[PDB]
Amino acid sequence: SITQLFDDLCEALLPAANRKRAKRSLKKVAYNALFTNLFQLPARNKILMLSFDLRVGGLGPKADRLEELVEELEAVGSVLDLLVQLAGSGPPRDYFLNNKHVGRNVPYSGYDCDDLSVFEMDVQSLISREECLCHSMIQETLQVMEAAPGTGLPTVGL
Amino acid sequence: LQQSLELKRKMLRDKQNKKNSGQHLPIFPAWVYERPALIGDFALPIGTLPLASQESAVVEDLLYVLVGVDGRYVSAQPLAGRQSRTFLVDPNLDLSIRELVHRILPVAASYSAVTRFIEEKSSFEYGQVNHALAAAMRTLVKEHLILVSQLEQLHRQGLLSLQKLWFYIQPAMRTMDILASLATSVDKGECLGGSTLSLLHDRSFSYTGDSQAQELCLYLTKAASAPYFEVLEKWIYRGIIHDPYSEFMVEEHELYWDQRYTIVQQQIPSFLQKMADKILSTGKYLNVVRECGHDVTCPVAKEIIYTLKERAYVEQIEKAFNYASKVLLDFLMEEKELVAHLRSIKRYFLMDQGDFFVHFMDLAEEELRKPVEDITPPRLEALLELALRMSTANTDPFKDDLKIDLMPHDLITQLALSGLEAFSFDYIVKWPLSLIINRKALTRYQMLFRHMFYCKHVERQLCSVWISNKAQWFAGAFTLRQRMLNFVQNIQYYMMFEVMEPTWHILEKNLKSASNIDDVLGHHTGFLDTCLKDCMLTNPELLKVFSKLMSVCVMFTNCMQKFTQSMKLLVSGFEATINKFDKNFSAHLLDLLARLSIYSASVISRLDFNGFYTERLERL
Amino acid sequence: DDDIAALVVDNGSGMCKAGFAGDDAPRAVFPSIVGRPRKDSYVGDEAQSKRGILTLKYPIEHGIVTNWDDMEKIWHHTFYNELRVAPEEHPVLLTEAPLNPKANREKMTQIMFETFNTPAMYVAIQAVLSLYASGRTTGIVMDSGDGVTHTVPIYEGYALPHAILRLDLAGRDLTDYLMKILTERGYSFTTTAEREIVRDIKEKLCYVALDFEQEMATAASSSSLEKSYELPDGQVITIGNERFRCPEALFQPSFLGMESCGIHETTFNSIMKCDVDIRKDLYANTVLSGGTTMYPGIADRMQKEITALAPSTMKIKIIAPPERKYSVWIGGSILASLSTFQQMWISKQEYDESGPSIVHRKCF
Amino acid sequence: NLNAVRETMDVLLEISRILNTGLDMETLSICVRLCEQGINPEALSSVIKELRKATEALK
Repeated sequence: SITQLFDDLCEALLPAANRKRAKRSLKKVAYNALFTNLFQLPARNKILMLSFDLRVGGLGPKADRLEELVEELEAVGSVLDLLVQLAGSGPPRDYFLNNKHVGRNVPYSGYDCDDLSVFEMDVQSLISREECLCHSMIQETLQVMEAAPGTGLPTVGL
Repeated sequence: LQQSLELKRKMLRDKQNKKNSGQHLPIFPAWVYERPALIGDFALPIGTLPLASQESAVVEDLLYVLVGVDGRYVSAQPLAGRQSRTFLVDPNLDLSIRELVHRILPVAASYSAVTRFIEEKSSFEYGQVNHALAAAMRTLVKEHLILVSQLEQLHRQGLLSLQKLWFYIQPAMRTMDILASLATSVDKGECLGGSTLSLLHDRSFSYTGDSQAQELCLYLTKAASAPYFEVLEKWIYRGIIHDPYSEFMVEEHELYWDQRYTIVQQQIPSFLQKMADKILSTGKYLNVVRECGHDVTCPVAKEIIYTLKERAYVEQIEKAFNYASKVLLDFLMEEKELVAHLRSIKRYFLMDQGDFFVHFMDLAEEELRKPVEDITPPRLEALLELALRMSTANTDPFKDDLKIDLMPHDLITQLALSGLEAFSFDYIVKWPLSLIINRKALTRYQMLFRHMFYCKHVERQLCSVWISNKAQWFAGAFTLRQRMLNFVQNIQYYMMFEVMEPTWHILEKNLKSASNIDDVLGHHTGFLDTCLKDCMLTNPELLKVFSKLMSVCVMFTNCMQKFTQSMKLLVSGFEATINKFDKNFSAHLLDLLARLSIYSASVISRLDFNGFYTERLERL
Repeated sequence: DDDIAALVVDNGSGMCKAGFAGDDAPRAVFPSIVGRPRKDSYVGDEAQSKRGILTLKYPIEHGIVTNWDDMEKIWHHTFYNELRVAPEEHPVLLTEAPLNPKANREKMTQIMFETFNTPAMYVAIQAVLSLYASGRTTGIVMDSGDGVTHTVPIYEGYALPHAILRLDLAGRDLTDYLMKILTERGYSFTTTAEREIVRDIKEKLCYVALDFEQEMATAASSSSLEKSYELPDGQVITIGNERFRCPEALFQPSFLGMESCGIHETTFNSIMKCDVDIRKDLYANTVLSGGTTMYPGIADRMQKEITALAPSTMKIKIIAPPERKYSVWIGGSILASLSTFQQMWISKQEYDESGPSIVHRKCF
Repeated sequence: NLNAVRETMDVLLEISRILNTGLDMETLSICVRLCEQGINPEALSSVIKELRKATEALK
């Protein structure tokens, strides 16, 4: 029944590694939180406010795609109402945009040179990763080379 | 040292011929075996230095000897193949420090035969269980090098000394001393497949409460069951198996049901010893139905995980065993049925039909009387086809299985003659049904039918001589005829109204209420063996009276009278021969009943039905 | 269980379902019968096999008790023979059919606290247990069994008994009408074994299509609803058309001879008596319940009538479970595992200090 | 018809991916079939967030 499908939802957010009996007890915390709400503007405007939150942060066509995909979703209705509640609950270029040396009937706007400055950030982001790597390899070894002996070995601790 | 080359040669040669899939086994490069520098294990004035300098220089040199390298002072003389490291120590070392040196060098002795395990035994030729064994003894050298690195930081600040080192390496001579026994047992002697997986179950009965060594052996055997689980995920749930390097109990062959899969005794682990037979049976049942159409996959196929001995993985083998034989049986009984097939065997050998026999006997009577090797085989197929559609035995769809059976023997195949007792039926059995019922059954059915044939044969002759003789005064051959008809009628009264047809009705439900092929092959061999052993054809004492009885029956019916030599339209000298036949017949009949009584019932009970000349004479 | 465990007892009229809380299936399932010949004292499979030298009575027949001896005997054989547990080490949750009087609840706990003397108990209604598997606090539940039937509106997890419509439907009346129409067709039917065969063929072989009219016309012209059935007894009876014509009392109640309204008319007049503000809320999670799921296929037709009832411009959100006969059971199975349920659980102290009537207010 | 209800659920997956939920393919199939029963999604938002936290206490 439906009580088995709540436990299937309990199985999905558990990654595989007791450990089938922790599941039936987490199933209770799932039921204790299901009845907290039960104890105590259409759908499409809620799409427009998040499309707005995108468009203020730049990146215009990405809002233009999210509205097109919810348009064929409006052509099952209860699940997008769940999707608007979960936002950030998970884990915390092509040469046809800013180039006029190619195209077929390419238009003219002259230079912009305010996305050329975000084309230097396009390199700064690559540099911020390959400096984070050299930050993540000298730390993972200084945490083991500095201690008293017997902290990286569980067998010395017995 | 040198033995490992021979071990690799013999292992590759054994691997290649045993399987036919095309053999191009990978072999890792030669320089890993030649050179010791892919393998872990492997002066300054001492007479002028003071004591404190000695403690610091020694603790440095000891920190070097702990890993597979030698220190500034002490170096290693050749190892040569001994499993412990021997060194050429610097002379004039203090006798107080030397004992602690002799307590710390058994750590290096228990590292030396660990790097030589990884750098040899990881290859496929030694089996792909030692591959994964030397990938979980690969972790322990990582922990070893971590500890050695922290001690050097302590030495640079003047904060490493001999007692601290002796404290830090005592768990490093309590988890690697374990390796110095298991490693020197697995290498010594060949170990493949499940025999190793039992060899690492040996110290699970020793260390179950230590928790220093208990976790280590459980870690080592949970990292040896990972390759075995792979082939166990094939053979249990489908009939197909792929066995690349003989890491499994069942040796993969390519020749069916008794020619493809066998258990070899040095590839089995201890916690599957009770269930090895179940594993073999399951895989064979699933394979033999994949050839005759149907699905092969079992619904339960969930991954296999390690538990200490008690079934939570040796559990799914039972839900495979209680699926495989039952989907196989449910395929067999209703599609290309064995239940109707057995009835069609019973229909002919047990002479259920009366149509078939009187039509076939009448049309071929002339040829049947003719002796063998004077017989014409196509003319019998002629007349055999003639009896078939003339009779109502033309209504079964297994009728084509009957073939001409010529044998120029008259129980000479058991350890010329008349053609009717040299003619039999050969009923061929289908290849999907050959797995259960086979040739060895059909020989026993044939011997039952032959024993039976003799009795119906003498009945027909007694009956013809009775009608041809009729006089209205003569009664002399009539009482002899009555006397032989008594025995040869009562035997087959008894046999097929008692021994066979209700017990056959019980058997036809018992095979449908079995759970596996093993139960069916048990019940059928019981019924067949016992019902042939009941007969008077052959016994442990052979009871030769029956043969001579049938021969003198033939003598009475045709080879003395010749239908009273056509005076049915001698001088009563043939009445004296009738009387001598009567006394001979009674003598042999009493011999049979008496011999049955003395050796340790029904034929006695119903020939002397209500006591009818229950006495005629006694022995002695 | 996983904590301090409890007991769940489903006292119905078709069957008694028992077991300890936290087991998804009932630990024991017995049929609903009383001992004392017409064994010596037994309830279970053996009592139903020896029905012809025993008496058959239900403890709750529609929500009224026919006999205090009968109700105490069927409870007593549930607690002591069906499970065999110690009362001090397991408290018991008892059930009553929807729309049951308060005095019956007092008489119920008066039996349970005197004949066995447990330190704690609970008395609940069935519809709250059915809805609590459905993970909601709001809905309309149509329970249709073999001795009771109610369309129960339940809002805020408290079924209002003023708005529950009680309908007397019984499977005994079904089997009775089957006997009358087999005698009208012409058939020997005068004993218990053919009653067992006829209940077997109505539970398992009987067919219910999505349309009444199409399959009836087609099977009346040529029966494609018939299938041959040869039992191990060696008796041959079949007709497809008449066994599909018999349970028509769901649509038109006068075919079975019943005096009250049919099932769709019942939920239609019940939703007429639901509040207009709560109508959309109760319809937002409407559930099938009742034992008529013993033959699956009745469900599609039930959903079709519920869709025809309310408008179609509202998109129905109908909760459709495969199995819905263990609903009372699975309710307590989930509920006693949660520790929030223990605050409505009644102890022995409030039963002795504040009388029996406090079990009506503290447990529901 | 099962091809159409597949493609619409695939479209459903991506707009919950760029909004950066933690729901994956199978959790979305569970949640869509649970919403189709008539279960209030406003409470499912609470039970998934509590379950993902209590899962980390086990690891």
